Amino acid sequence: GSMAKAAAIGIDLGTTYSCVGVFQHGKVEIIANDQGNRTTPSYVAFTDTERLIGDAAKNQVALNPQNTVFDAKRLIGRKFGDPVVQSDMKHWPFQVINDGDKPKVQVSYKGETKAFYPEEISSMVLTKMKEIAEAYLGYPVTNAVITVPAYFNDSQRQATKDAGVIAGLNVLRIINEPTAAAIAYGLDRTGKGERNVLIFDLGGGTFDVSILTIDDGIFEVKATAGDTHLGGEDFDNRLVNHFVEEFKRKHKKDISQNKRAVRRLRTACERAKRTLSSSTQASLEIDSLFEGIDFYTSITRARFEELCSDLFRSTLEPVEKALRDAKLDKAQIHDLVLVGGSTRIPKVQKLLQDFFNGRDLNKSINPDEAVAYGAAVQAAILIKSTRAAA
Ligand SMILES: Nc1ncnc2c1nc(Br)n2[C@@H]1O[C@H](CO)[C@@H](O)[C@H]1O
Ligand SMILES: [Mg+2]
Repeated sequence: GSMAKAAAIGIDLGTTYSCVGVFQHGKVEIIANDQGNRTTPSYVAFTDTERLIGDAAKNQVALNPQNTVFDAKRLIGRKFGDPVVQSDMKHWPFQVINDGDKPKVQVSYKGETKAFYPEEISSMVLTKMKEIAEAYLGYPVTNAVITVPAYFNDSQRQATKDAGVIAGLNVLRIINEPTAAAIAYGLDRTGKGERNVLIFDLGGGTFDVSILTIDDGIFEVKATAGDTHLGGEDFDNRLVNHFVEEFKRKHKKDISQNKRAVRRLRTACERAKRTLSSSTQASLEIDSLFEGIDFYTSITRARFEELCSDLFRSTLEPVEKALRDAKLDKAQIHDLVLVGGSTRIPKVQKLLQDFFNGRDLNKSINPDEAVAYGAAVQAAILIKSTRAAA
């Protein structure tokens, strides 16, 4: 009579990392890619012979900086003249060109100079997330919910849908990232009455705070605040500067001019930073870092906390601003939700908990997975086609 329907997927199309989930058997499965990773870098690389997407693109970035594209989400739906675009271009090793006041990324690919619109690069990331899902389900996937930041305008939302259409996905809906994180915790299933929810989203490069009101499952965005110059990469930079100084003291050598040594140092720092979220100390062990000198050292969580102390405290300024904009007091917030890998930092959790007078933080769903989790819950709801009984 009626063939079984394929599952719909939920995609968190992130600035630095993307995540895909599917709701089946009353639960969400976050789908790992073929290298066993539950999140996939939003990177696309171009060579004379291949186009690489995800981990394969990010793993070859050091020697191919001009032809490895990342951060397309910062360009999507924006004009070339937009002041945000002009400032961001100074930090990118790839070329951004002007095509009718619309930015395009220009690379060497298969023997030619090729330019792509940001939605075309995002469609390549979406094609990889669709293939990750089809490898797990064992059949072709058509339907998806894709998330966007709450501050995205109409042009940014339409370009995200366009990226989905290019990838061969039927876009069921574009939903806000803070709404998806709230849905992940079932905060829209608590029945009658108003609930105020604060979403605290600390990413690789930016920080976003959102205040939502939920009434009978209806979401209203009350306030958004944040810091475009605060993320995980700033904490990595503080460790980098600390270890460059430490090498100077110990071996009387300045390593800061050998890109390879700095890159090996930063890669090691990011991993030490992750270890410090679970351990009270972490070792750093690099062989022949500079002039054949082995760099074997350690860092305590207390020293790391001191190195980033001002940056961690500054996350509370957009929280107070969002609360003023929403015209609410901190005691009036019913639920606190953590989003982003950087929220695993114990000190970040402690500062926010202390600000909300000891309140529990919702962090049981991996913070780097909560947005895709909620998007997958919504995708399964949107494809239901139940006919009422008499
Ligand atoms: N356990 C963790 N503790 C501290 N930081 C983390 C952790 N896991 C992730 Br993921 N991150 C950071 O989150 C950002 C995501 O773009 C990057 O800066 C990652 O370094
Ligand atoms: Mg995100």
